Amino acid sequence: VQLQESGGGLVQPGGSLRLSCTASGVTISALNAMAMGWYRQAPGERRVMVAAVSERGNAMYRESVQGRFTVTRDFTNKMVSLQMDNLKPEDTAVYYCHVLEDRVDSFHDYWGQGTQVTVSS
Amino acid sequence: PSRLEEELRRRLTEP
Repeated sequence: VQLQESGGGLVQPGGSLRLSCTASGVTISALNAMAMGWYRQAPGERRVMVAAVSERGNAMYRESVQGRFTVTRDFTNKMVSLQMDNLKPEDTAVYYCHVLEDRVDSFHDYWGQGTQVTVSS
Repeated sequence: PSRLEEELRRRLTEP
């Protein structure tokens, strides 16, 4: 699974930004059984998961972003998107597209490139 | 919840 993010950059506090991500090198049927989502990392923190759409189509969120961030998945077109509304300075981070594969005995992480999001007055 | 969804819940609460 190859992942590529589009969007990022500078936004004012309270503003909106959309990130998108396309998966390639995977069939629709294979990717259907995987989760798709988003991680973020600021310098001096670990990468932590902020939102995902499960293989059953269920959106799930970190409490700090619920209500403000909306994650959507296009199963047919192998895409996941993060609509970020009411952004705050503490949302400033590199955001990674992510796919989670169940390999039965373990899970496998597929990672995008990361895209910087910067929230500045 | 599925196996993936239980694993997603764990990851989404990791500080």
